[PDB]
Amino acid sequence: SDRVAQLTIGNSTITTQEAANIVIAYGEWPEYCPDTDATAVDKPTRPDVSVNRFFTLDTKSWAKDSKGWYWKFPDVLTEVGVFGQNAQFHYLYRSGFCVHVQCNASKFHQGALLVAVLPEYVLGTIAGGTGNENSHPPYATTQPGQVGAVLTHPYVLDAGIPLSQLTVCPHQWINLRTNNCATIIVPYMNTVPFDSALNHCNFGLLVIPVVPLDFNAGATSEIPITVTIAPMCAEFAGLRQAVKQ
Amino acid sequence: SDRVAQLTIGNSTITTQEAANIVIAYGEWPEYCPDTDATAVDKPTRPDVSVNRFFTLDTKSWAKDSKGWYWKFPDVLTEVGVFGQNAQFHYLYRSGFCVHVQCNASKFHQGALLVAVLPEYVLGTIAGGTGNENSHPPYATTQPGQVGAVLTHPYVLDAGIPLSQLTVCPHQWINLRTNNCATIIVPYMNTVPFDSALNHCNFGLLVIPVVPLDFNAGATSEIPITVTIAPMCAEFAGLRQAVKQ
Amino acid sequence: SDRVAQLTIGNSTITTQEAANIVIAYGEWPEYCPDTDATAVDKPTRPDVSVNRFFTLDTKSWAKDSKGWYWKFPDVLTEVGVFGQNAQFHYLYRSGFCVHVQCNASKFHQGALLVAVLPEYVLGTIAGGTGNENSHPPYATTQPGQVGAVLTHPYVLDAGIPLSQLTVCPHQWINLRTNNCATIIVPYMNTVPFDSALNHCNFGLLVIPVVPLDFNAGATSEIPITVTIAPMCAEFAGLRQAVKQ
Amino acid sequence: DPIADMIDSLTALQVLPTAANTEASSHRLGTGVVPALQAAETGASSNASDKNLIETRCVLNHHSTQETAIGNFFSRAGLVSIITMPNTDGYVNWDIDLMGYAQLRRKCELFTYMRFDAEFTFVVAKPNGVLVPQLLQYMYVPPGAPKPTSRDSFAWQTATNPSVFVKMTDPPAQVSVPFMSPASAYQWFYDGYPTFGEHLQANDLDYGQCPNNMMGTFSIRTVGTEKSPHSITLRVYMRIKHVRAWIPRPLRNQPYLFKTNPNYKGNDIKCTSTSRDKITTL
Amino acid sequence: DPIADMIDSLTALQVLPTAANTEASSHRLGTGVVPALQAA
Ligand SMILES: CCCCCCCCCCCCC/C=C/[C@H](O)[C@H](N)CO
Repeated sequence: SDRVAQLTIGNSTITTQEAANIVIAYGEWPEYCPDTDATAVDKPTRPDVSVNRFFTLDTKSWAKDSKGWYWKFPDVLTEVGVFGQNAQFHYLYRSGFCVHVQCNASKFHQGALLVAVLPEYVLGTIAGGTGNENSHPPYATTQPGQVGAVLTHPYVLDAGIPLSQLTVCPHQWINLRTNNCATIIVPYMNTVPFDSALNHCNFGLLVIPVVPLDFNAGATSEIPITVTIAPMCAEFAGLRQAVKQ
Repeated sequence: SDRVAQLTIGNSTITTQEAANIVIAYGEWPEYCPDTDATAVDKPTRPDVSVNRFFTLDTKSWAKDSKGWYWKFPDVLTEVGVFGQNAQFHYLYRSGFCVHVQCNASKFHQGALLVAVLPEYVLGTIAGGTGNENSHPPYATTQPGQVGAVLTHPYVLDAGIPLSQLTVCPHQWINLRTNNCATIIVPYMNTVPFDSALNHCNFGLLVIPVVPLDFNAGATSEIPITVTIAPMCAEFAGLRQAVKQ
Repeated sequence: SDRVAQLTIGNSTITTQEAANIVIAYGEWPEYCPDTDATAVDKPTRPDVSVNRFFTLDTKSWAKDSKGWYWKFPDVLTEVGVFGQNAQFHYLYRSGFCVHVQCNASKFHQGALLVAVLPEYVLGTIAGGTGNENSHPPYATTQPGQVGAVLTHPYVLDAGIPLSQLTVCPHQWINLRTNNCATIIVPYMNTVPFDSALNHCNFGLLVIPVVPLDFNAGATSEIPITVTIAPMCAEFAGLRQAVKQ
Repeated sequence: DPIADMIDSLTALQVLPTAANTEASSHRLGTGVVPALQAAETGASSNASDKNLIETRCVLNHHSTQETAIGNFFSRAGLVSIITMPNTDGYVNWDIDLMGYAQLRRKCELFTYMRFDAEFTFVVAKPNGVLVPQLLQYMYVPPGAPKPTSRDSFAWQTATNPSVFVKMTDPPAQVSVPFMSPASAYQWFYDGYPTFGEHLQANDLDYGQCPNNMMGTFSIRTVGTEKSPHSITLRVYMRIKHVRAWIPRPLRNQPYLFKTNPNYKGNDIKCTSTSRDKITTL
Repeated sequence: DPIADMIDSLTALQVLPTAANTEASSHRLGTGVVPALQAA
C-alpha cells in the first residue's frame, strides 16, 4: 500500500495510485542557505507559498518512434507565475525542485521510459557531420523554455555520453505494466550558494523511451506525457528592475 | 481486506469478495421493543430463526435504458415463508431489516446504481398530465409485492422530489468498476412501537441507474440485479385468524 | 502476500508470484536415516550440494484433449548430473524430494490440473481388451525416464483405481485463474531404510487435466507444463562399479 | 575451528473417544471475516464448521469412535483359500498367495503398507459338506525348505517344520502366525523389479513381484500309506491382529482379474457411480 | 440449565456553539498517506 502517494505543497495536491517510491537525489533534502555558506550580505526574500507550489508544463505525445525530450531548470519556470517574476526582478536565486512525470496507459499497452536528472547538461553538436565545423547549439536549443526540445541522437544524449550509464544519475523508470508516474526530489547543486536564473541552468530532466511504445490496432493511440514540477526552498536576492533575459 | 464480507443469520449465508462497508441506517441497530416504549399488554411472539433469515426475491434485468425499480417493506415478505404467515395471523408487527442488492459484471462493463432507503415513500401521479385530475395510484402500484414496480419518472422519484438529493437518506452505490454489492441495515422507524404489516409500509428501497449501463458488442448483455433481505428482530402481537389483506 | 514464494537449495532458486501454500506430504520433512533404523554397517556418502539441487526435466504441451502425464521417482534423475552418477556407482540410495510443477497462462484462459503424488504406483494393462490375456506393461512404460509417459485411461489411472479419490494422496491444484504453480515436499517412504535406485521406484507424480483447457481463437495456443524437482537428504551406500540398469 | 560451514513434524496425536460436540452460535454480520470462502488449490481440506455457516444449538453427543479403528475394521475372518483333493495322489502343495478372493483383497489394498499378526482357521469337509473319520496333516513349508513330492515323502517327518495333525470330525484347527517378512511391513504394491539385469518383454512377468511377501508353501495330505477314498475340501480363513497401516490409497472400482497385477478389463470400464438421465432431475 | 442456547449505537451528541477552528499546516510528501482519495 505504498503504491499510493500524495504530494501536497502550497495550494496544490498530486494524487497517484500506481507509483514506485520517491527518489531523493544524493540522499539530500532541499534547504535554505546557512550563514556559514552564504557570501552576499543583503537579506534574501522567501515567498514560501506563491513560489513553492506545483507547476504543470505542456504535454508531449508518446508515439511509436519518439526519440526523447529534455527540459532545463529553472529555465522552464522563468516566465510562469510569481516564481517567474521573482526570477526577473532579482539577480540571485537558489532553490531545490520536486519533479513529477505522469504517463498512464492501459493494461494492454507496453513500453518503458527512463526519467533522469543530469546536472550541468551541456549540449554538443554533430560538428557539421564530418567533424570539421566548430558548431554551437542555438539559444532555442540550450534553453527551450517550458515547452522543451526533442533529442536528435538519444543514444549519445546529444553530448557524446552514452544512454546506457545515465542511471548513475538520480532516476526512475515508468514501466507501463508497473507504474504510471516517477518522482525525484532534487536539492540545490552548484559551486556557488546563489546564482542567476536567466544565465545558468542547474540540471536537465531527460525523458527517453528505452523500450518503445507498442499496442494493437483498436486501442488508444494518443498516449501523452505530462511534467509537473515544484520549487522547494526558493530564495531570491539582489533586487533590481525586471530583466527578462 | 475489508472488501470481503460474510453475513450469516438464521440458516443462510451471503459471501461477497468485492464490497464496500455496511451502512447502518442513522447509526442504529435493530432492537426489540422495550417496556418503556410499549403500549400493548399481551405477550408478543419472537420466532427468532424461522423469520430472521435471508429472503431472496425475483431478479430484474438491467438494460441500457432502464429507469429504475422500487420495493415496499414489509410488503415484499407478506406472502413468503414463516414471516408471511406470522404477518397474516397477527395484527401487530415490528422488525428491522438487512437489505443486500447484488449486481456483478465484467471489468469491461461500466455503470452505476444508487441503492437508497426512503422511509414513508408516498407515491404521486402525473395528475392526468395537465394537472387538473385528482388521480391516485392503484393498489398494484403502491404495494407491488415481492416482484416490485418500475419507476415512470425517476428524476422526480414519482413523488415530486429530486433524485439529486436522495443521498440524504441511507444509501450505497454499486459502481461496476469498484464493487458488486450494497448492504444497508435498517432499524424500525415509526411513530408507534407496533403497526400493521398489511396496511402500512415503513420504507421503500430504490435502485436507480444514475450512470447508464454500457458495454461493447460481444460482451454479456444480460446483467441481472438481485435483492436479498432479512428481518432482524421480528416481533408479532395480536393473534387472530389469518387475514391476507 | 503469501502468494509469493522462493525456494533456494544448492545453487538454484525458484521464484513464483502466483502460488498456493507448500504441501508437506503426511506432515513430515525429509531426514537422514538415524542409527536406530539403519541396518547396513558401512558409512554412507552425503554430497549435500551437488545432489541436493533443483533439476528441470523436459516440457510437455497442454492441448485441448490431453489425457495426462506421469513420472517415476527417482527414475527421472538416474541419468542426470552428479545424482545420476552416485545412483549408478552405489547399490543403496535414500532421499526425499521437492516437486515443483509450473504452468502459466493468461487471464483469458481456463483449465485446472490435478498434481498428485502416489507412492508405489503399480501400472496395469487392459488385459488384451477382453480380459483374457495376462499382459504386462513394457519397461519403457513402467520406467519412462526423465521424459515421462502419457496416461491411456486417466479415469482409472491405468491401474483400476478412480481419479475421483486421488486427492486422498498429497496433492495440489493448478487452477489457471488462481495460481500457476504447485509445490509438494515428499519424504522418504519405504518398508526398508535404503533401497536400489535402478530397481525400485518410490512414488509417481501424476499431472492430469480434470477441467480441460479452453480459450478463444487468437490467444496463445501453446501452453506448456514444466516439472522441476530437487532431492533433499540424498544418501548413498554400497560402492561398486557403475551399473546403468 | 577453521571452517565455519562444517559446524551446522507438523502434527501430533490426541485421544478422541467420542465425536465432537457442537457449540451454540448466533448471527454474525461484518467485513473481513469470511469462514465460508475457501481455496481448494492449496491441497488442504475445508476447515469451515457448523457454527460459522448456520446458527446452531448445543449438542453434547457421546457417539463412540471405537468401531472405525483399524483394529476393529480388520479383525474379522475372511476366506483366503479353497484347496481340494479330488491332485489325485493324496497331497496338495499350495503356494501361499492370499490375494485370490476379492472381499479381503479390497479391504487390505486400502493401504500401501501393513504389519500384523495373523490367525488362520482351517474348515475342512467333503465337497458336499459331509464329514468322515479321516486323519489329515497340514504342514507349513518356509521358502528354502524341501517340499513333499508324494504322500509318503520324507518331508512329512516334520522334525523342524511346524505341522498340525487333525481329524475331519474335529472342530476346525486354529493357529497363530507372527509377522514374518524380511522387511518392516507387507506391501500390496511394489513398483519395480526384484532383480537386476535387462528387462526384456519375455521377462515382463517380474514387474511388481516383491519377494518380501512370498511366504512359502502350505502342504496337506491324508496321513496313511494307502489311498483314501474320500475327497477333501479345505477352506482357509484369516483374522488380522495387532495391525499397523500406512499410506491410504484409492479403493478399487474395477473387478479383479489376476492375483499378482492390477490388470483390468479394458473393453468394459465400469463407472464408479450409478448413472441417471438429467443433471436436474433425481 | 439443561439447554445452553436459551442463556443468551455508533455516534453520540456534543455541544458545538461555534464553528470549527482551522489549524496551521505545512507541506507533506510521502507514500501511503492519501487523504484526498475517497470512496463514494
Ligand atoms: C500350520 C500353519 C500353516 C499356516 C502358515 C501361514 C503362514 C503365511 C502367513 C502370511 C501372512 C501374509 C503374507 C502376505 C500375503 C499375500 O499373499 C502377499 N501380500 C501377496 O501379495
